Amino acid sequence: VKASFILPTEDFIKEVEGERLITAIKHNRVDVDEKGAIGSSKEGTAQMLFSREYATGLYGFSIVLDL
RNA sequence: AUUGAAAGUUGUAGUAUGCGGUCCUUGCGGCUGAGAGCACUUCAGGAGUUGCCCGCG
Repeated sequence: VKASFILPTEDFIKEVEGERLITAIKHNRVDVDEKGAIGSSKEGTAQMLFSREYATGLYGFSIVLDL
């Protein structure tokens, strides 16, 4: 089984050319204290703030099966 | 079947929690659509005319 890379189609890129089409979003993992506190790490970060990037577009694929 | 062959950059994670666009406020006071004004002035229902005609309780 041969699998190629997943690339967005070239006409879509040519038409769009601009715009990031990549959105960076922040998620927080909550670790509260024993009774009700958010912990001694302060609320500058809730407990932690990590970041994730999400893409968007029309992609092309090609798969070969030599069964 | 190519220095290629086997291969997750993988798994778990809430920007969340409480926070009144709030309390007081006259569209308010005074103000003649009023005073003057002939549906008035001239005017015949008017001029002609046999209850008509015959009569033995």
